[PDB]
Amino acid sequence: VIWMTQSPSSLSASVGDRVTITCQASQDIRFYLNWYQQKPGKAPKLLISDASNMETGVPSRFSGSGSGTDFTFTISSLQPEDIATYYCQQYDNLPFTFGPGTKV
Amino acid sequence: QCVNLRTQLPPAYTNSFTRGVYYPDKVFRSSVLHSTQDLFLPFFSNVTWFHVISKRFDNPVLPFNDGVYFASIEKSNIIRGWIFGTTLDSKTQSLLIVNNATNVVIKVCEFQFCNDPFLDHKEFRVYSSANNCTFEYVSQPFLFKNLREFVFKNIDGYFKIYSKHTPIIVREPEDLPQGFSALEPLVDLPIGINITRFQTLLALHGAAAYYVGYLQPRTFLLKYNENGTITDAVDCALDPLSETKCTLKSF
Amino acid sequence: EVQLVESGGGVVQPGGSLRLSCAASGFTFNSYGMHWVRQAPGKGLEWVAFIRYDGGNKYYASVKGRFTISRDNSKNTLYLQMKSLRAEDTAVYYCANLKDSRYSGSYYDYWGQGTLVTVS
Ligand SMILES: *[C@@H]1O[C@H](CO)[C@@H](O)[C@H](O)[C@H]1NC(C)=O
Ligand SMILES: *[C@@H]1O[C@H](CO)[C@@H](O)[C@H](O)[C@H]1NC(C)=O
Ligand SMILES: *[C@@H]1O[C@H](CO)[C@@H](O)[C@H](O)[C@H]1NC(C)=O
Ligand SMILES: *[C@@H]1O[C@H](CO)[C@@H](O)[C@H](O)[C@H]1NC(C)=O
Ligand SMILES: *[C@@H]1O[C@H](CO)[C@@H](O)[C@H](O)[C@H]1NC(C)=O
Ligand SMILES: *[C@@H]1O[C@H](CO)[C@@H](O)[C@H](O)[C@H]1NC(C)=O
Repeated sequence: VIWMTQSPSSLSASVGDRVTITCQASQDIRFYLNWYQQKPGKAPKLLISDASNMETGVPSRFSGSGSGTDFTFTISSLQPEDIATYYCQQYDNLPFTFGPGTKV
Repeated sequence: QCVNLRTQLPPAYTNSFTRGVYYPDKVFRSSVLHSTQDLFLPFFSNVTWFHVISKRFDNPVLPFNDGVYFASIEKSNIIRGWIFGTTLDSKTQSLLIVNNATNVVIKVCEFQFCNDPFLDHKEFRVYSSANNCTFEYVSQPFLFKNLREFVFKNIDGYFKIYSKHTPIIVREPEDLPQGFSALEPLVDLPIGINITRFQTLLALHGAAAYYVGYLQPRTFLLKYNENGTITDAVDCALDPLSETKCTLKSF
Repeated sequence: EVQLVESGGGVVQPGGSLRLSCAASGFTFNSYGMHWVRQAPGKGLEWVAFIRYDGGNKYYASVKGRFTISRDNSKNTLYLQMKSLRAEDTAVYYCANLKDSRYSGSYYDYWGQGTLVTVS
């Protein structure tokens, strides 16, 4: 079983600010990480797959990178529509696991 | 240069009936009923039906699972190749099989594939770049309407391709024809990569359609005639009647 | 359009049981594996179970030995049978098809709406 963690657990940022979220895996998962964004009352939406690949329809302001155990999710310029809880999920092996979640 | 060519439609389904049987090995047998266990497309299964009409061109990324049954019916030779891999990007090795007028080129490389790859015989617009290759193979082309059927298996590093080509009469429903035809082995490629997804490559410059099914571990009784040709088969896990036929070794 | 619909939620007593189901449409359900994920109020996402496209191999999370995953490809329906339910199992249960380049091979990511299960 692979442990997932995220930091900070919560962050405060204004519109136009740069926001970064760190995910860390207890084991090397190469490039098999998904990033999800969840708004209150809604199912999670996938933004990034395979560490750095953007999903179709996702705004260019979103990005991410990393390999092994240390991964980063970045918003180049925070919008009023980007207030959500962000989760990372590993699919390198079963069981699959989600991180604690970061509150923006 | 990658060119982004659409809407998403729901899949159609067709009735497989009795098709997808291939010669399990390279051993001559005749006038005998032989029982074997292998990956076969289940009898009377549900097969996904895709369309290429030209304004719609179905070419989604599909799962490979444990093996793929692929079939196509056309005249214009629109379907000319396949991509097999995992992430289908510069991070991993992928298998590219492309046919053309004179030959077939098979190579395994770290390809950076296009968002919507295709061939354009005014040239390859399948990938933007490629890095260090591990496998290369060149031979003769693999490819009333032409019915082409293939079976793609990936076992112990070997990518095994079986195929059959027959002419068929045109029927209005534009469904899968009934009858029994066994697929002979075409090529066995010692590649050694992990295939989990695949995509069909279409060539642009007509109408075509193709079908995708998935293989399962099942027991079959195969009937070999006087000339070692398989003419019939029983799926021993289809129904209680087939089960009895298999037990008693009788059609 | 692709739609995953959960049903069978409600309120049960501790030590009791409840069977949930998810109806799938708009895609080739019988070629894809499926996952169950739950989210309790005040908590993040928790993975529960996974079943392969052929209804063969099954994997479980905290729930192994109590929950059973199964599917019927002739009805396009995914099932989750929960036995010996505890207070800690109170959550909204989702069915999902998670994008996965290694095991299921799914190239698309789909989620349902979720159904609430309360144990008390
Ligand atoms: C296709 O989309 C990519 C972005 O994924 C872009 O870089 C490329 O220029 C587009 N192709 C054309 C012909 O515009
Ligand atoms: C799938 O196969 C079953 C037979 O087991 C059949 O009744 C059903 O209609 C098929 N599904 C579709 C979409 O045709
Ligand atoms: C077919 O592919 C081979 C090998 O790449 C090439 O030499 C040949 O010229 C191609 N034929 C045509 C008509 O492009
Ligand atoms: C050769 O292959 C390795 C992967 O084993 C890759 O990291 C490296 O960049 C490749 N070399 C070149 C020049 O692409
Ligand atoms: C292929 O899959 C097997 C089984 O999961 C795994 O052990 C192996 O490392 C994979 N190969 C590559 C290159 O990832
Ligand atoms: C076997 O092949 C011969 C031709 O060589 C043919 O005349 C005969 O009918 C075939 N037998 C069967 C059962 O097809």
